[PDB]
Amino acid sequence: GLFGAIAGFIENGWEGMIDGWYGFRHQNSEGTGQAADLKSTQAAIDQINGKLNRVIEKTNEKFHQIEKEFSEVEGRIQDLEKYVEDTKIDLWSYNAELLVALENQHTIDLTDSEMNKLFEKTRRQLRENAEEMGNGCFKIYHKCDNACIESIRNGTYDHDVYRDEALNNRFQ
Amino acid sequence: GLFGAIAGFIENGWEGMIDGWYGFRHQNSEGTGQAADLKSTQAAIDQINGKLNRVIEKTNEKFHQIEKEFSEVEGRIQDLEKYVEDTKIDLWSYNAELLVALENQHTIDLTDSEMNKLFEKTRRQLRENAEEMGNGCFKIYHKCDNACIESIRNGTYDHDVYRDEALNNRFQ
Amino acid sequence: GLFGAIAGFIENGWEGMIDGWYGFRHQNSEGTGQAADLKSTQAAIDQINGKLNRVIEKTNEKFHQIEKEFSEVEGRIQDLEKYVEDTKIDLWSYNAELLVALENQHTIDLTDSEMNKLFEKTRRQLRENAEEMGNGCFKIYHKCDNACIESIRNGTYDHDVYRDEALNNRFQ
Amino acid sequence: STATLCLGHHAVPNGTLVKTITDDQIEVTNATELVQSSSTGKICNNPHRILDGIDCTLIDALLGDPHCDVFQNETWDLFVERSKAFSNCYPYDVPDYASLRSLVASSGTLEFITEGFTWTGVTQNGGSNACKRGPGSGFFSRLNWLTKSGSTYPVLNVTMPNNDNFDKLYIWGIHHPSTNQEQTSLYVQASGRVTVSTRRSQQTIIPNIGSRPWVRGLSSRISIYWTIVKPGDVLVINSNGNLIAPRGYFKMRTGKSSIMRSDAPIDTCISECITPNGSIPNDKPFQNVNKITYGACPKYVKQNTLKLATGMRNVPE
Amino acid sequence: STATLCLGHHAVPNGTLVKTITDDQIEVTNATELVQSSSTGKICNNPHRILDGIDCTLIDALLGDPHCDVFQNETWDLFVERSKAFSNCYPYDVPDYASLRSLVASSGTLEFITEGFTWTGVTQNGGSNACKRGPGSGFFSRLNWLTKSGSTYPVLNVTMPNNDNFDKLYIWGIHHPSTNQEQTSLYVQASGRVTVSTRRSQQTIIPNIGSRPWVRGLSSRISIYWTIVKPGDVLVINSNGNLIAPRGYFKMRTGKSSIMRSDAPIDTCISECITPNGSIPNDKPFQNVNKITYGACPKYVKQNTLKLATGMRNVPEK
Amino acid sequence: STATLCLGHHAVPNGTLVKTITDDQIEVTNATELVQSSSTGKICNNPHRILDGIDCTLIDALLGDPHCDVFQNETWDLFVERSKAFSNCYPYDVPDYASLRSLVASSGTLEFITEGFTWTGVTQNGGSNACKRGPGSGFFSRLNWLTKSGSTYPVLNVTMPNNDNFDKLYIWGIHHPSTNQEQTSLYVQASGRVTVSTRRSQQTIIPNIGSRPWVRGLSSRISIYWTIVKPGDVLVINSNGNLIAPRGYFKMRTGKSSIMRSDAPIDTCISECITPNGSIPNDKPFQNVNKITYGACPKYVKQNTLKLATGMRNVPEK
Ligand SMILES: CC(C)(C)c1cc(O)ccc1O
Ligand SMILES: CC(C)(C)c1cc(O)ccc1O
Ligand SMILES: CC(C)(C)c1cc(O)ccc1O
Repeated sequence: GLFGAIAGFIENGWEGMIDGWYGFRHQNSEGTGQAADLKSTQAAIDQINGKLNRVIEKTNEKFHQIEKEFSEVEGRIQDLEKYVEDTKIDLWSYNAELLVALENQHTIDLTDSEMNKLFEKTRRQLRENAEEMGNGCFKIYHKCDNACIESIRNGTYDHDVYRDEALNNRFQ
Repeated sequence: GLFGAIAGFIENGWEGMIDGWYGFRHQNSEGTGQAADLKSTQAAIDQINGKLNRVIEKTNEKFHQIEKEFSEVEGRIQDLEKYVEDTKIDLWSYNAELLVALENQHTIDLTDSEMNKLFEKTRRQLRENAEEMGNGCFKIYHKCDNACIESIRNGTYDHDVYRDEALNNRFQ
Repeated sequence: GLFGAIAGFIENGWEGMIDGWYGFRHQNSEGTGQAADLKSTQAAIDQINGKLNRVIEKTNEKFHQIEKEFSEVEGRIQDLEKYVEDTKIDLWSYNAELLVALENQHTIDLTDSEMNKLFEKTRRQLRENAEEMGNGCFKIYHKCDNACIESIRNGTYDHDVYRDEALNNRFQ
Repeated sequence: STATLCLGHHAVPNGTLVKTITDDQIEVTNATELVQSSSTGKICNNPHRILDGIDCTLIDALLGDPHCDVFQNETWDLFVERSKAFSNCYPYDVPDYASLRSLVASSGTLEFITEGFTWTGVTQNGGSNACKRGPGSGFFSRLNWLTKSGSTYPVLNVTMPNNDNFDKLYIWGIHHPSTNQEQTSLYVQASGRVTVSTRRSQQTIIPNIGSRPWVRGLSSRISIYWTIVKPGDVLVINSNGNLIAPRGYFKMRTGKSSIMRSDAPIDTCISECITPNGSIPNDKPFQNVNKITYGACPKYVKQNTLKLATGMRNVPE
Repeated sequence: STATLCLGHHAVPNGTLVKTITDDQIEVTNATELVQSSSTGKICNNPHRILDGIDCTLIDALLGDPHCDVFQNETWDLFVERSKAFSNCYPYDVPDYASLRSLVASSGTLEFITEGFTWTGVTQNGGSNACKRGPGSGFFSRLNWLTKSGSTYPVLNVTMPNNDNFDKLYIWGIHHPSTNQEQTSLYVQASGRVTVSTRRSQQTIIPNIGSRPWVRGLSSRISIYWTIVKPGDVLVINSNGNLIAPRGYFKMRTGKSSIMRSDAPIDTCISECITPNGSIPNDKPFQNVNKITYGACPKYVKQNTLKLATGMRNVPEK
Repeated sequence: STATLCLGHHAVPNGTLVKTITDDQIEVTNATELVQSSSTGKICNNPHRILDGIDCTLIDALLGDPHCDVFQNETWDLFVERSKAFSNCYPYDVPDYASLRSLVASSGTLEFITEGFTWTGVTQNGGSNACKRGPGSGFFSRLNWLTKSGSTYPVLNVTMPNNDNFDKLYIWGIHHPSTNQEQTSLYVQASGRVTVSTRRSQQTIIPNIGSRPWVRGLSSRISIYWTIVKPGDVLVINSNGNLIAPRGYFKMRTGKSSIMRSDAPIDTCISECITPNGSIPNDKPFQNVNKITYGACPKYVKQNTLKLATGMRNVPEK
């Protein structure tokens, strides 16, 4: 994907995470846990439903058309009727093939994009208190309990609180 | 948008900015101010005009074609004449519908992209003298008067002039 | 392109890199050097081949069709026969024109993307030992001989080995 | 002491293969199908008015072949012709059969109004053993077989104005006898003629004596023609032998009506889209069932599957 | 001492909704319309040569119905047929009328050259009450109603070789009397015959006797037929009754000519694209005005509006 | 001490200009062409069965014009008609010629099978100096010209059932004499008739007497018709004069067969795709050579070039 996160710097997916599309796995003083991120899971699903509804949107109704099967050989005019329908089918088939190709390429890019959006959002929250290990994981340079992990997970984390502690472990 | 800048990590637009598409707001010891970025504004406008010219270009001319309205019931040949036109119309309609979907999606992504590009260009200039607050704002860690700000806006900011002062406020 | 790298924060390309699509130039105590990155070069090429194999695949075959040239004027049927063909051609030509436009826009974006992936991969390896000068170049803040350079190139660089040396030069 | 916070995304044991711009096959966590491949095999009788032709082609229903009498004045959104339909009355051919079938199919009604045609000097209501109603000979319900009366066949010449505000459709025909012995004993003159004209158009058909393959006892034939009379115009039928005359006219409607060749059973269920293989759901944009369709249908396509990715790329552990 | 630098983008109070791959409706700062849906209501007389048929159909002008004489030798890029048009000469049909209309429309000229047909032993210039030219009896200016001369109608049989380097269009016909009596008073023979042929092609019609509804007093009819003779080929006409002879040929050109049905007034302006509803501008790629068009026109489409975003997503302060 | 690591991408001196969504022309490192626009000029004789008609048209081969006798029972994947073809037997027209040409072309075989028609009371094998086989008079090899036998021509009324499990194609005809004399000398009846029927169809054609342009000595003509008999159906020919009877039937096949007009030389090579301009390769998705094609061909398109980018944007330092 264009962003390098899914099937990129994030080595692989988690079959263990059944409650969302994107999320956090941590390890601290209290042990190890795992939680889905709702906002980003929702962003991906919303856009995919958007795409989907737009393609499942009304067909067109047709009533009396031309005949398309023939029981006798006739010549000029039947050739024409066959060529018109054959041309139409080929054009629609081309349409359908291209459509899923564009859509799918795009679906993979946007999901890759959302994963990266979440990574960047976390990075920014953590400010000067964490470094990126380059595999999806941040190393947080301060003591950080389950309450603290959750403050990151729900975007209330106060970098100032932990700055001195973190700078010390980071640069000493 | 794929980059997460517009309608993303940058909460909203500025209706005040009537002199460009992208820009800067600052608050320094010498006051506040706002100014548009021309290069990025222009980058985005040039691409949109590009799209536009490419689609506004080249209607083709048809002269004698087939009849399309009929004043009596004829049967087989007229059914074909109608089916042919009906088919042509459904296909062009699908073309136009898809054309604007793709274009529009791409215009939103590219404008988003330009926003992000301006951010990243600015971040790069600042080097170690600033930190990224996480909402499109830099906390610049040193005295930056109006000329200092203007040197950022116009690409001439010399991070070395302030590196000492800044690192000092930033760590320690 | 959407990512700001090719014809972006990287001023320009290297006419002198004749053995890959991407890479490195460097300068350490041992002199200067140049080397292709094979993994990224290979990513771009593989995708471009995928695109190409998908367009150049699958000629459909047609046998008996309608006549498409006429020795004498006949009116209604011939009008239709010509309108049908003229319609088919215009639609196929629109398809063809649009296919290259999308494809090419995409090709330019993914190669721009790949350039940016390689930059990010590298930044990540260097952790706190390097700073970005904003033109595609890192300043590595420690003595980094040819084995050190090769280690960054092939993704085995150990930031821990040089961290103290680097932090010291970077801040004190 | 430090903490570790990893970011990730989900994966699944079994993912779906999907096409992109750059790959023929690439695994995603989830996809839906965009091509409808299957039918229940049954045509739903709602919400369209589906008229089962059973034993009859629409043309036989129009003409009024005795076994098709049920269809008098009938009406349809979609008339379904079954492959087993058979003709069982005087043998006939319709020049430009496909057009007549089309224009009637599209009108969507067999509503017939009988008119007071006066045929003075001829015997009306001719019948044949090729076409029985009940015990003895019979004929098309909607046609009137005119033969000599008292040894002469006058030159018939009759009028019918269209004083209504709709178009009338007249079906008529001409008789091709197989021998002059038949020709003369039926029509006196050795050479018949039929002229049927309006203010806007005219047709003259000449009988051709000669023998065709034996069908239901006959080597004769009846040929079928139509005339549409607009409001204000008038019909003139002029003939001195061989006329198969109209008994009146069919109303012509415009609307969503058509015709379809299918042997699929009709059942009680609701489906917008009809195909010769039976109704099909129309949730998906494309379909691979049949290029022949009626109603609100997906667009017929050559592929039998197109998967639309509905999740991210799948990367299993 | 420190500072704050914020990056951002613009917004407007008045967004425009637009469609994307993922959204039915999403607000952008600005957009432009891609479907032309409005018309002045008027066909511009430039740059296309517009011929208003006023009260004549092209066929009636071709045949030379008296009230359509103004049109002799006319030329057009677009022949505009008005719904007010009416026929006022002998009553007639044309089998395959649409085709004749098409081929003349496309040719774009009515240029007619008279030729010296010599009809030996018959009376020329028949005329009818159903087709008055001024005081009395008349007929189509381009057709010659032949009739018996002195109780005999011989087997007509004549040639006209095409010795030019263009195609000749011959218009001719056959007369369908109402009664056997009329048949014989006009042509003597109980049943007439017309055979028009070239080296490669041939048409042969017999007439149809029978009563029909009155049109301008007549129960009788004439059917119109046409023949194209290529350079180096020859016309052969052979009849022993009921021939409505040609008086010559129409020149045949190929070009951008066509025909259109419209009641739109003609006006003075420049507009490349014509439509029955009137001329329309062609700056936009698509149009919703009419599927029938002439010239450089946008492609007809079912949507009445398609917005192309021309600015970023609009995310307003408010 | 410090080090410098720079990241970059290649450039080339010879860029290619390409088209995108946002740019009319933009330079990439490399591109490939997607429109095939050239031909060798020659039709490869593999892998399709090519059959060069030389001086014959398919219809003339079908009917059996003497100089086209070579083609009896032939078979083709693609019959190639040359412009130098000429007709050299009795003068004829086929009402609905295009259709007969098309249906035989699609059948792909001239396989003819003689049947035992018995024509009680008429002379067979009529011939003419317009159609010489060898030195003396002749006729279409697959048609049988019937005339009077001993001053009478009785109402012919022959039958012939289809009992095979395949469709039969009958080619028959009718003769249009130039003069009333010629009619009676040949067929006795002053006015003739042909009626050909099955349970499904029937056709009656009535000859029309008169002069047509001189071709190979003749002012008269033959008109060609056709009937397809289904398994289980029966052919009934019935005529009191002027019949040009069939000798048997052609076998009808279905397959990938067709016909093409081209003056391009056949040649020993392999190409899947034929065009009247010659064979063309089919590696590229589109072509600009000819809208007329046969085989596995690129889609015809109006552009003569469409470049697909296969490298990044090109940005040399210079
Ligand atoms: C990849 C593409 C979408 C161009 C495509 C491939 C194909 O084999 C048939 C139709 C297509 O649109
Ligand atoms: C969004 C899409 C472009 C797939 C579409 C929707 C529609 O209602 C008709 C045609 C389309 O291509
Ligand atoms: C730019 C676009 C790809 C929409 C285009 C322009 C054109 O002149 C013909 C077809 C096209 O698809």
